[PDB]
Amino acid sequence: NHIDVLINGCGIGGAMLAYLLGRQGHRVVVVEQARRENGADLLKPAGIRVVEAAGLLAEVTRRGGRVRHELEVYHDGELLRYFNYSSVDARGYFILMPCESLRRLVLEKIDGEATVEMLFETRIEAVQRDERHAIDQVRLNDGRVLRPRVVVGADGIASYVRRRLLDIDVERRPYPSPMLVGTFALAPCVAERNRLYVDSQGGLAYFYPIGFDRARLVVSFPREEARELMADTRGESLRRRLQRFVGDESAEAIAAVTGTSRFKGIPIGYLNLDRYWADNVAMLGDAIHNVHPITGQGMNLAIEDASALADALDLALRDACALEDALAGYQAERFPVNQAIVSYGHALATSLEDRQRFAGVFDT
Ligand SMILES: Cc1cc2nc3c(=O)[nH]c(=O)nc-3n(C[C@H](O)[C@H](O)[C@H](O)COP(=O)(O)OP(=O)(O)OC[C@H]3O[C@@H](n4cnc5c(N)ncnc54)[C@H](O)[C@@H]3O)c2cc1C
Repeated sequence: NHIDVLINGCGIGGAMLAYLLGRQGHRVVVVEQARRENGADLLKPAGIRVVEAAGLLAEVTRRGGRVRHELEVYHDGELLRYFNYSSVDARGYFILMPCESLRRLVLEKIDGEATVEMLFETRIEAVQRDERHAIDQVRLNDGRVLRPRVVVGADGIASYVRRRLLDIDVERRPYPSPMLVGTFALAPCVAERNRLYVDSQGGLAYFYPIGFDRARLVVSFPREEARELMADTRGESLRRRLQRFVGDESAEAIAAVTGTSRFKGIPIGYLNLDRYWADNVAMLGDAIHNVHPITGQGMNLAIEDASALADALDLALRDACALEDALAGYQAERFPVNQAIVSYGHALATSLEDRQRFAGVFDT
């Protein structure tokens, strides 16, 4: 019952890590509380590099992923910034791909990896540590006992591994504006170009295509206004509010908002843990950092962490270096990258209303 890595959580980060480790022939058990069976949509160049390394890039666009290289940002109805991400660098492009679509693809690949065992509707019950304080035994709620060299927390914003195995508590810092996302019919303007709108009253509306034939609309307003707008389920108050700061180019996208019933809240946190690991326990993704969803980077960073952790763990598992050195390496690589986006998200979210401050944040 000796295994190389026990991964808690089979979200996008956990799945990507399991697949990358499995491809190397490491013995992996993934534990997921939910049945096999909504999240972020964005892959940035660094995330795309991981996907490309995994041999998955072709399948991504085959399954409705969209390559893009432009963004317009409006403030109070007028164009504030236009970004061409590929103007200097041909590989500057980003990809829009639903988290669930990418995860399903990765799970299909894991299905073919003989050294990976995925356990759904399963959870960690108890752990045992050795005299060196490394976890040496883990019992699952099905009665399964495993002896892993490494335990990984890929278990998201409420990480059991963080809270219970590492006994880390995280202060919460709520924001005054929620963010919500709904899915609608795809208007030609949205198929054309991603457009983000914000206003001096704290409104935000971001329209972008998703999959083959749908569009997302991500919105944010101060809490009580957002409540009012969502309460009018036939959508009239929301369309009217949008019309206040969203210009004609997106008129059809506003018209596509036929109701509010299917809007979903998005989690908003602010975190970058000072330690990404302790003993033989490492964490990735939302377990170690929470970025404001205005950045779009929740999935992307989980994928970037997974790749860096796969590299570090591969080295430790091959005995190319001590686990403690490998994990220290993982933190050194990832922490400044994750930190920069956490800071950026908070700066963006808090500067919305102030046009030049907001523009200032974009430039850096
Ligand atoms: C509706 C919605 C919209 C979102 N949109 C945005 C956005 O616009 N911009 C943005 O930046 N981010 C967004 N996100 C966040 C983004 O989806 C996450 O940051 C991303 O999924 C993080 O990946 P992860 O692998 O670290 O964690 P997760 O994808 O959360 O995966 C964690 C996995 O661990 C499992 N798990 C948890 N606890 C246990 C346990 N005790 N035992 C076993 N398994 C466990 C969970 O079931 C889950 O499968 C959104 C999230 C939601 C819910």
